Amino acid sequence: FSEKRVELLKELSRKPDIYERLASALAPSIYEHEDIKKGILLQLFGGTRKDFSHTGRGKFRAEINILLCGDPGTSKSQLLQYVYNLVPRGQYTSGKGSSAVGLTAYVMKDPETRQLVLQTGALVLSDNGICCIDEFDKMNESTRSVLHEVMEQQTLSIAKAGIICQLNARTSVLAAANPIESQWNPKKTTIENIQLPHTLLSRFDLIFLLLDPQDEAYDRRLAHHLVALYYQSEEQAEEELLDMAVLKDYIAYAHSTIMPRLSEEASQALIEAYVDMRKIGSSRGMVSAYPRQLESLIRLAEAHAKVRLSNKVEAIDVEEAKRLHREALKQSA
Amino acid sequence: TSARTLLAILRLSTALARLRMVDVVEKEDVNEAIRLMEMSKDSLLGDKGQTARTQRPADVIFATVRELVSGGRSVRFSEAEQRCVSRGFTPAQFQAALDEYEELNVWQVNASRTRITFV
Repeated sequence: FSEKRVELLKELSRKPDIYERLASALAPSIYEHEDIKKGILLQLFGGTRKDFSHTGRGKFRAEINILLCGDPGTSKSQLLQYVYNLVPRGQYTSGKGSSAVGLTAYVMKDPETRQLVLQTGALVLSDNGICCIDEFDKMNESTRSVLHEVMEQQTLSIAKAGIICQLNARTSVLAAANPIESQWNPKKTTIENIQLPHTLLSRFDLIFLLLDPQDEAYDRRLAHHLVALYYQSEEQAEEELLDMAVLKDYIAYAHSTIMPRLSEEASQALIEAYVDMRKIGSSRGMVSAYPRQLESLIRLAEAHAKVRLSNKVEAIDVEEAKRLHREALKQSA
Repeated sequence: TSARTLLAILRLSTALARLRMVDVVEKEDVNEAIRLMEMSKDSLLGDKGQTARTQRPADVIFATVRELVSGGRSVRFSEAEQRCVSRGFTPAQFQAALDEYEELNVWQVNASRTRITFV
């Protein structure tokens, strides 16, 4: 790192439009649908990990887990291969092509060293980064069971075949589900559409769904955009959009310099906002009574203040955390 | 029809522009591209989607009078002809078309046929 690039990142932090310019850079084709990829930008930051070993709770993850759903090919074809070539800490793997125990750290015979040594996988090497994995709607049954402690307990405890080993690998994992008919059914609620159990969908933070309305005016703002950039070569990409060399250097500085934390005024809004989101009803009923969404709400406030380059969290970033969670409710209802 | 078929239309635009040894596209490469699409979707069924319309010599005449009913009631007979002769409607067929609807009780005229008012 040099001083010829850190000063340019500090001048953009004071601008109130840095959060909107960086969110639109991840959409090189689709004009709308910005709320889907809006939460992905905050996934790379996550938040500063804290320690509480003096109270009996040492391990604690501050990473954000985003949940997606839609047609694997319509609008999710570019959101699964673009976060792999730019981010160096990305590991791509297949769900159905790989085994359940083969993805993590399993046990395999080795007569060369005369000892049952362990083997690596894919998500166990991308620590403090981002993992890439597709096909979550038709994944293996045995693979869904081992995910109850990886992204939840942050401790892969595998004690079988006389092998006592507890891995401490943790990595934010994203998913892209799909309905039973790849289309939203207004005749049924959103609970029956998702085939995943209640214990699986509750571990995710936000939730979105790729909707294709049949409105006539909807195509006037989407079909007129892809054709405009279809015949144009490379005479406008580096003119109206910033390069990718700044995004890779913007996240490699705040992850080891700015450690934000909660205060006494901005933390009082998390209690009042938690009670209002409990008595929802109508759709499912009196749900959301777990410390899961309360813990995920704190991670959203730490990620918004990390992009602003400020350790002090005010009441402005708290109002922006609940706004992203409010849009996720109207999307799945 | 979703976003998967949107990019397929632009793909067929270059299949015909490269056959004439040119680097531009014309209207011929667009009409012929959608011609194979309409023929393929009709072959997936058991019939062909067509239409039926009879060129009535008094169908567009009643639609022209509708432009004056929504604006006023006492429409002048000489003023209503200021828009019929613009496109190219013959005035001889208008005299024989008034009795086709006045007989079926639609509007009414006077003795001199100079006052028309929508009832």
